[PDB]
Amino acid sequence: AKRTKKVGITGKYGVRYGSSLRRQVKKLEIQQHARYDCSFCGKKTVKRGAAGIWTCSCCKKTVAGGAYTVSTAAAATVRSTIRRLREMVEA
Amino acid sequence: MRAKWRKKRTRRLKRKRRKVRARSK
Amino acid sequence: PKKRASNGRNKKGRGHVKPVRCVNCSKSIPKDKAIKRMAIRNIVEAAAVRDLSEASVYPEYALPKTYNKLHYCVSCAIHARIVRVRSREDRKNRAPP
Amino acid sequence: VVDPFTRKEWFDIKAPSTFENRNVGKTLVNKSTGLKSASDALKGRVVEVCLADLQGSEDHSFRKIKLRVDEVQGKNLLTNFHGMDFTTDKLRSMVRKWQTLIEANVTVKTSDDYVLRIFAIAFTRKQANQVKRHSYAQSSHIRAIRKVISEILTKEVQGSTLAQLTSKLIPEVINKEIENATKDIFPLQNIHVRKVKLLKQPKFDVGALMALHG
Amino acid sequence: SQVFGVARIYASFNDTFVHVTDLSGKETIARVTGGMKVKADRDESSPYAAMLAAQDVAAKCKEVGITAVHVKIRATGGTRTKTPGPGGQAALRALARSGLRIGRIEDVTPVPSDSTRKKGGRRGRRL
Amino acid sequence: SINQKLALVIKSGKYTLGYKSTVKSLRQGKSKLIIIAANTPVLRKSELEYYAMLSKTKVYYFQGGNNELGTAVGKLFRVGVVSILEAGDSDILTTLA
Amino acid sequence: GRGAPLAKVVFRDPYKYRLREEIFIANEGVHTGQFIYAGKKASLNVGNVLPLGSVPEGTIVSNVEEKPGDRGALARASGNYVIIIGHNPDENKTRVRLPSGAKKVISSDARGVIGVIAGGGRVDKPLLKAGRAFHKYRLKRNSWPKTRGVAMNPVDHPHGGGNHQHIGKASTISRGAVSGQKAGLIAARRTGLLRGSQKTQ
RNA sequence: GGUGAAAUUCUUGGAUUUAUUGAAGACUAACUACUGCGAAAGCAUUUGCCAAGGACGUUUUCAUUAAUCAAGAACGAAAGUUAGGGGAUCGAAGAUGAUCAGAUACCGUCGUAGUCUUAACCAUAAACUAUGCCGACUAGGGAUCGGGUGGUGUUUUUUUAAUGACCCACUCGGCACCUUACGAGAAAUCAAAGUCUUUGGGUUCUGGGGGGAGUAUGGUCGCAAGGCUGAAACUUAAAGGAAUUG
Ligand SMILES: [Mg+2]
Ligand SMILES: [Mg+2]
Ligand SMILES: [Mg+2]
Ligand SMILES: [Mg+2]
Ligand SMILES: [Mg+2]
Ligand SMILES: [Mg+2]
Ligand SMILES: [Mg+2]
Ligand SMILES: [Mg+2]
Ligand SMILES: [Mg+2]
Ligand SMILES: [Mg+2]
Ligand SMILES: [Mg+2]
Ligand SMILES: [Mg+2]
Ligand SMILES: [Mg+2]
Ligand SMILES: [Mg+2]
Ligand SMILES: [Mg+2]
Ligand SMILES: [Mg+2]
Ligand SMILES: [Mg+2]
Ligand SMILES: [Mg+2]
Ligand SMILES: [Mg+2]
Ligand SMILES: [Zn+2]
Ligand SMILES: [Zn+2]
Repeated sequence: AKRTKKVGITGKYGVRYGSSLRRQVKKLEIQQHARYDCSFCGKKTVKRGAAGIWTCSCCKKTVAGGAYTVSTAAAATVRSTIRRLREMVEA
Repeated sequence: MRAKWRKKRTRRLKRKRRKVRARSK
Repeated sequence: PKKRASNGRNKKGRGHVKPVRCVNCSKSIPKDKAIKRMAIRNIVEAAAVRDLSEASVYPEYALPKTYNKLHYCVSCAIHARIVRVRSREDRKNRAPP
Repeated sequence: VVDPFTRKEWFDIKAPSTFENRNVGKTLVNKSTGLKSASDALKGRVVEVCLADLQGSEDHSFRKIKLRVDEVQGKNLLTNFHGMDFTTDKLRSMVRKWQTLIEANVTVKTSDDYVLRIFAIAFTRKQANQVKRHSYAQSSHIRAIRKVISEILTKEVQGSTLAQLTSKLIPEVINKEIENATKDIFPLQNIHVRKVKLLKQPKFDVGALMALHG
Repeated sequence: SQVFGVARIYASFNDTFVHVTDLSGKETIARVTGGMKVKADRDESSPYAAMLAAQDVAAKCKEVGITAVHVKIRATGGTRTKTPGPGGQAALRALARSGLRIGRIEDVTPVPSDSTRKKGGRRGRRL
Repeated sequence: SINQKLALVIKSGKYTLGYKSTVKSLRQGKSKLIIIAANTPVLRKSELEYYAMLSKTKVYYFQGGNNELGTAVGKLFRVGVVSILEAGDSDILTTLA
Repeated sequence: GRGAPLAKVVFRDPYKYRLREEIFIANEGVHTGQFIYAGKKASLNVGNVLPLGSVPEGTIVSNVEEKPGDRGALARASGNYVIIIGHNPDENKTRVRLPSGAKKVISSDARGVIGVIAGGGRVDKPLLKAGRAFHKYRLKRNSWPKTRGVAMNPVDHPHGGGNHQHIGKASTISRGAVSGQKAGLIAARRTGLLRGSQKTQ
């Protein structure tokens, strides 16, 4: 029984702050609250608290990451750059 | 006048009548 | 009405080719609607060939011509290059001459 | 009131080993003063002369060669392989309509540890008696020919440096081995190496560099 | 026999460059462009101007070290006309007919594997 | 491939899924090949590897998560190790493995 | 009061039997239980600390020292990092591009830590309300809120007073101005809405 | 440097030219064609991976399962929009040098947005073959792309082959051209635009003089720009198509 047409989680701010701020905030809220797959044990138990800190419900691993999301676009394109340059020092 | 410009003419002409009307909304 | 069966030029069963820029006026233009003239001409010319070997090392040397493909825009192809204009009948003939 | 010509130091360029004339040409630098001598300053310049000019024969009229100057002694400065090009006229001739172009390239390491990227080119030929006016390959042919050209070229390198690779290149040893394996696929024609470039040199090694000299 | 330089005649429109350098290229020997030897600004590229500049360049070349030269003729290149200017011919002529040697000359014009959108806009330069 | 072989073992043969029951098989020597999923922790990996050379059991390191090793064996739950008790029709024991 | 997480990292003490705990700034992707390698001869992986001289150009590195051994200076805020754009082995240097866009040359012994700092993207989310900012500076310093010096009286501000709110004289102030004068755009070499890409050359 | 010609502009800051190296983003020249593929948009560097497709071959399988389609839905050039990145090039805007009676332009210069990419919108192009789809029938010809079949064919040498590339004949299924016109059309032309007053194979859609006007209004979709749907009053004897001669 779909409760709201658009606002979603952002319907807590009501009419305040204006639509384009709620749009922007909703996107990053949906990002930060959602449960994420755990690289190490492979159950999707990774949740945030304290921006940049993502830990797992069980197996209790904690990963440092983006403020509102686990892996940030730049972090990845750095992850591959470090792959690359390291292989230069190997082969 | 070029059909394309004649079209842009009334495109504008409509957005303005759109305006004035909403001032009475 | 319709003045050509090839429409502009030479496109059937594609719907999009890709444009090239005209050598003369830079106007973009479809590759198969363009008009291409291979420019193959010796580096030197009529005159300088005799005075070339005369001032040159090596027997007769080599003489390496330069090859570059030309792309014209119609309106630029019309202004100079292969055009003239043809009669209603003479248009059909694709013979190069 | 200057005319640097009335200052300039002069010089003559000497070439490496497996070639015809180790003498090449002349140059100009500056006097070797205290503070900016003529020696370490430039030297390592690069000169490009057709090898038909340095092999003397006209069956080599194309195929420019890049030499790089490493060491200097006493108004005599030698040089080493920096690359190989083609003449623009030859290529621009070679690419004719009505046929299929084929290219390919690979990066590979030699014995003396120069790394290089070599190129290749080929063109589908009509074989005599063929009545169709174009003669194009099957694009599965194109992938195959590239594959063999690849495996062939990765073998000819890693032989003894460019010392042997230049010695391999000069009488086009690769061109026929290509033509050999290829004809089981498609006839082609031309088939040259067309380019090679030097992207990583190992190190000076005055002991090795002097091996082309005497 | 001779002592070899390298020519590199850049002939564009509205000017023509003739300057010989050392066979390694890093070192000059004179220059004298095609604008120098006349002043109308509209005659900058013409053969008569290019001829004179070929004369002044062949002099200084033989006036220092160089009896012989290899030439690389050139056009604007890049995204531009790719077809040589008017005063590259008059230059080669008047520098070989000047009494200097010639050998093994090719075309160094930059030709891309095409890109970097040409100027003048999609509609072209319209006059 | 290796999962196409794995699916054969699954339908024609005997296997045990999970760390506890594949030590049962590794202790009894009832095990022939054991498959270790990519991400399973290195301590468990090293322990399963130590029981393995004690039973002379060959070990195959599956490149993929315990999530997919579970879909490799046709199950809807993740599995970090599989132990092959009886190879089925499949050739896994005598092939590249 | 800090936008990026910290990583408490534990090392043995080489000269005494004991554990010495250090506080790094957690680089993104670093995780609990990971092993961290600090040294000249250390491998290049996210989280390790290496002298700038020991990494190829393009390596991306955080918390990097200005002088060697200053225990880290540059690019510590959540999301930032420096890039190595080159080395000059004689008089050994390494050239880096800082987050500001600047280029700077430091000692090749100056240590970075591989990767980018965690917590990035924090500034993308709108504060949305006074309190969220309130609670922000409450853990930093007492900078908030901010009275416009144009809403004060003259005695209060260079911009103070008037029968309408207006600055009344150019708001660009000289570098050579004096304390109590500098309120405005200080030493501003241009002004107005920046049109066009910025991006140092 | 740039133009018909110039000027703005760049030059002890050695500009333009040269050499060596490096960086960035875009692009894929020539080969490239009356040639390929895709539902259309559209799609040209290499290689690996991922799934997909037509045509053909078929004494394999199922057995009417199909044709076309209001509603509804997938995709949909360029520009444009939201949020990051990127921002080499070219470049709406703007500013300039000229030209002009004027010159808000055409030409030259600077250059914002844009141009590229990710996530999401937008849903439009002369999105053109200005030509619905399925089926049948009606006429010649030489090329060509893909599949196949036939040959004591050619070229490849080795020792004959095997292959591969080629040649010749036939057959499907393509992209087109050529000549015909029985036939059609107002003509231009058209192997369909034919088998139509000798008017009926199946089906979808749109039009009913011009202007008003794709305007008003309502609904609906969109962040917006706008998209789909879409009148009337009034006006008017023409507007229009192809061909002919001037
Ligand atoms: Mg109002
Ligand atoms: Mg007309
Ligand atoms: Mg189209
Ligand atoms: Mg005109
Ligand atoms: Mg306060
Ligand atoms: Mg305030
Ligand atoms: Mg304020
Ligand atoms: Mg007050
Ligand atoms: Mg005061
Ligand atoms: Mg004041
Ligand atoms: Mg005031
Ligand atoms: Mg005010
Ligand atoms: Mg290409
Ligand atoms: Mg519909
Ligand atoms: Mg303007
Ligand atoms: Mg003006
Ligand atoms: Mg005019
Ligand atoms: Mg439409
Ligand atoms: Mg046969
Ligand atoms: Zn976990
Ligand atoms: Zn043109």
